Amino acid sequence: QSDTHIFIIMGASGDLAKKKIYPTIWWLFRDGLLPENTFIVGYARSRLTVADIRKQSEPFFKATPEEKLKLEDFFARNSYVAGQYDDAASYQRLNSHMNALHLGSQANRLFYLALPPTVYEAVTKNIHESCMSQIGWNRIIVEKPFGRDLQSSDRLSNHISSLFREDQIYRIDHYLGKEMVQNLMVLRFANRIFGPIWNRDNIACVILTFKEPFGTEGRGGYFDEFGIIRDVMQNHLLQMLCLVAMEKPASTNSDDVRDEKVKVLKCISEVQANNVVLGQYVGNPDGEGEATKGYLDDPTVPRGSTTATFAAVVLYVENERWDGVPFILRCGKALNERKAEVRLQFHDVAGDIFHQQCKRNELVIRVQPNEAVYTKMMTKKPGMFFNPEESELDLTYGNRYKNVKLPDAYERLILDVFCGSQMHFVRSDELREAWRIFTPLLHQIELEKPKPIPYIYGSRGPTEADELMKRVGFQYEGTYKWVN
Amino acid sequence: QSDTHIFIIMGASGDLAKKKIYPTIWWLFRDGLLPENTFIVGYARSRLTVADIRKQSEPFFKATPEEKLKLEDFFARNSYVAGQYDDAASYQRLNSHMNALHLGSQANRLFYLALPPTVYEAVTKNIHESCMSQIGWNRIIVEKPFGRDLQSSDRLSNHISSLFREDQIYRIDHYLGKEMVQNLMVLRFANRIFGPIWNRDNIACVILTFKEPFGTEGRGGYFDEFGIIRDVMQNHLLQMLCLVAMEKPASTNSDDVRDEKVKVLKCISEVQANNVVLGQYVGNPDGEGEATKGYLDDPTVPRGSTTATFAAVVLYVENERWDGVPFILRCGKALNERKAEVRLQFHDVAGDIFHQQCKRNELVIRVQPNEAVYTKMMTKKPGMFFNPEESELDLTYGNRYKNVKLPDAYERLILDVFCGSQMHFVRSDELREAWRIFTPLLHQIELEKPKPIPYIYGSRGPTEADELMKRVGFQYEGTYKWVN
Ligand SMILES: NC(=O)c1ccc[n+]([C@@H]2O[C@H](COP(=O)([O-])OP(=O)(O)OC[C@H]3O[C@@H](n4cnc5c(N)ncnc54)[C@H](OP(=O)(O)O)[C@@H]3O)[C@@H](O)[C@H]2O)c1
Ligand SMILES: NC(=O)c1ccc[n+]([C@@H]2O[C@H](COP(=O)([O-])OP(=O)(O)OC[C@H]3O[C@@H](n4cnc5c(N)ncnc54)[C@H](OP(=O)(O)O)[C@@H]3O)[C@@H](O)[C@H]2O)c1
Repeated sequence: QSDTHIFIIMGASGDLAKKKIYPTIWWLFRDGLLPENTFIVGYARSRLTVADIRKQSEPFFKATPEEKLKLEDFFARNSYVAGQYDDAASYQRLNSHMNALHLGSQANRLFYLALPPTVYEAVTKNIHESCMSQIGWNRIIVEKPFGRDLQSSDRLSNHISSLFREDQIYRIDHYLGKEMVQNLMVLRFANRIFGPIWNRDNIACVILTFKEPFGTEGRGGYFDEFGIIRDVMQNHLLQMLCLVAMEKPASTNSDDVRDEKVKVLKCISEVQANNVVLGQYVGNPDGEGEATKGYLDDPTVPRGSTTATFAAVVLYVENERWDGVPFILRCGKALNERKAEVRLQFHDVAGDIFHQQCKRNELVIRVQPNEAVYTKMMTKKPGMFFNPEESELDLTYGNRYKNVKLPDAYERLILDVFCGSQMHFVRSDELREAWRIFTPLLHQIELEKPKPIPYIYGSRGPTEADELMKRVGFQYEGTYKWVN
Repeated sequence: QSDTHIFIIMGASGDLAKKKIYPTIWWLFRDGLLPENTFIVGYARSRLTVADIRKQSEPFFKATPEEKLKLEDFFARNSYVAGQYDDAASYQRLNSHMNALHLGSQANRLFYLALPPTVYEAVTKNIHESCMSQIGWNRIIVEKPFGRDLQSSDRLSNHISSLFREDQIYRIDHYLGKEMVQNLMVLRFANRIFGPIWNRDNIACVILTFKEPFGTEGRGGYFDEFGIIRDVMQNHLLQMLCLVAMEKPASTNSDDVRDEKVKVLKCISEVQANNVVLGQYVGNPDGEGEATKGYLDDPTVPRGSTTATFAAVVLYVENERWDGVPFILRCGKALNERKAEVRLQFHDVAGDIFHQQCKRNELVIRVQPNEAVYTKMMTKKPGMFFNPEESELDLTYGNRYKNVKLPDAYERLILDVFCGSQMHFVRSDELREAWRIFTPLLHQIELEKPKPIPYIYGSRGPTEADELMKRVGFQYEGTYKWVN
């Protein structure tokens, strides 16, 4: 558009703004993806100047000697306004400043809330009362945490919704912005090969995985407040579940897609402790650097802490497509690898004519690292053999899509907020559903404080997780050898 | 087994025996696949000796300096008997010779008929009356041609069946012996991912392909007698159709599999000339060697010959699984490439939510060259794109199964004849069905002698073939770019 656009970084002083948001909008700017008439305004308490932000931020850019773009053009379109987060005059200074930009009164306004959540109500209120364009649209971008249980999430959401329409709320889950997570819809609904099999007649279980090989790395005090399931499971993994489980939406329109995701969530009952295994990492006596230290060997972590760093959990979607099909959600810190992944384990072929030599098919979408889709499969053993054996059909983006830059999540999503696309952004009802499922578990843990199961830095986590997966009907072999 | 085995090469003097069969049984011998107590007897008119066969044949072996195996051991187990193909005494000499081998009277007998078909009745009769073990099994291996129309195929089959049980008849189609052709059953019936889609609700058409880039190469007189459809279409391609179309058999047992193949064939009506395009190659004025010469520029080919070197033909299987689904059979000589292939083109996804940007899925099993299975597919365009585009999931045996020797068809099949496995061998009823489908077409051509459509050496054949495929509902794009 020819419309002017104002991207306000609320909290421009802090680390997220310095190392993520300023770089991200830079890169968007750099690549000709923003509107031409775009201005960046930072707002934080410190008495900063555009020079002080350039010095903070441009070591985090792709600083290249082609920097006319960077040359003030990007920074010339930057300004800064100092201000307190619940001082009304401050927001008049801000609004007034925005107004004095080129067509500032007309411009579309996009407020990035790069702030801690203890200030989200104040900032939000103040924006509403004093800083809203009266002509252009007004969009707010909010980061996790969105509450820490139902009731607290409800507080925040009822506040925001009183001030802003759903039209205006862009809650980011950086997961919706990943290449492979966006691909799920295309994989499923642009292809007949998948789809007729995408149901309980064919699938024995869905595994949704998120693994990190690093522990907590000095920041354990921060993590200890919420733990792994609040961290990763109620947001990222449950999102993947939704995209997997979704009925086909009426259209790609943002709210036809999101009302399929909530629809699924509504068929999932509160998770019971029968279906949970919790883990906390201890260090490896035979390890290297950080890997020697357990969760409790952070001096930032309170002594006797019970917080879990690993959780496997089994959910069920009580509907026609999925009745009975366990959805295993599996995540953790200080594990054997970095990986996030969707796997379908299909049922045994009916009426076996090979002689218990078949192995269940699997469909694997590996979100990270090394973006790949493959199906684990049966072929006839190459050569003089009459036997089936395990093989696969592969799409690996590394090799096929060799010269294709994949954007970072924040590049994609922030672009979506300019283009007005809420598809990849957690809706209010979605967020309620998410909290409903996990809240009574969460409180059970807070109350009764169960000892999580010990596992070694770099292991696959507690063995009890595997027994849970096996008990709901996952089958692990030993037999699938991959090469290349 | 410890049982003695006698492999008789009827026609040991000729080129097939010299360059295929002697080498093939050698290689089997060499690799420890035959029984220990195996003897090879050659039978032909010429007054030859084992020395004369060694000199003929061992340039066609993998002559390696590890040749104890070759050292007479292989040749020490060779003998030769001269004889006429309908002289009774000759078959007494032969039978008597077999008898004087170690446990020759007990031994299992396996007669390879490496002879021209003008002698198949004589040889067969003579074997039956004078050369059958009375203790061990007796198996005959017969090569195409099996007749040239129904009535002629019936003659031969009624002859053979009067003498031999079906138990005893191993009609070779070297196609059933290829790696990928054997794989079809495993691909289909060892995997849930395929299979629920393996039907008319999901498939728009099946393409069965067999292409050669060489013309006729001086041997056109031989080819001119039968033409392309007798050559390739009624055997190899119709076999692939059967393996594709087959209901799931009750067991891998040889005759539960073959009675699925005939079952399909029985739902296919005689092909009409509406559904046929015929081609004959002319040479390329802008070509290289042989490729400059048209079919008629062989002096071996009779002037004004009408024989077709290319044929596309559309068949239908009138049953529950396949009603309406065209099965396009496409083959030819002097084409753009060597290839044999199975392709399923799936229907459009129902209720499109992308915007006519989807392309039909395809499942490709490439039998030769470069044994591969892949599915052509839709993924989201990598990067900042919301669009689907064409991609694929690949199994390429070249890369995955890098160090795996694939045997030649004749190695596999002849081994099957020792192990007593008829699965990969054309049954009598099958062969009747095959002739029924094509015979009235064949005779129509013999009678009315239509001018085949000209196409250039190295082209994809006549463009009218593409119009036929498009008219029955194949859709070709232009858009699928593969790399690697
Ligand atoms: N080009 C490519 O991208 C490509 C294609 C095909 C295969 N590969 C590689 O080949 C390897 C094997 O493939 P795969 O992971 O799909 O097959 P796999 O080894 O069969 O993994 C199956 C799953 O079993 C789980 N599991 C449950 N109970 C288990 C137990 N008791 N013991 C062990 N594992 C148990 C594993 O958890 P974990 O997640 O904790 O292991 C894993 O998710 C991987 O490293 C993969 O990256 C790469
Ligand atoms: N690793 C691997 O093995 C691997 C994997 C994927 C792709 N590839 C390669 O990628 C290339 C493209 O793949 P593909 O052949 O499956 O896709 P394609 O180019 O879409 O071929 C589709 C089919 O369209 C037929 N056709 C019908 N009407 C046509 C018309 N008017 N113009 C052109 N073609 C028409 C072609 O006949 P023809 O058979 O005469 O061409 C062919 O069978 C191939 O060379 C393939 O070997 C290799």
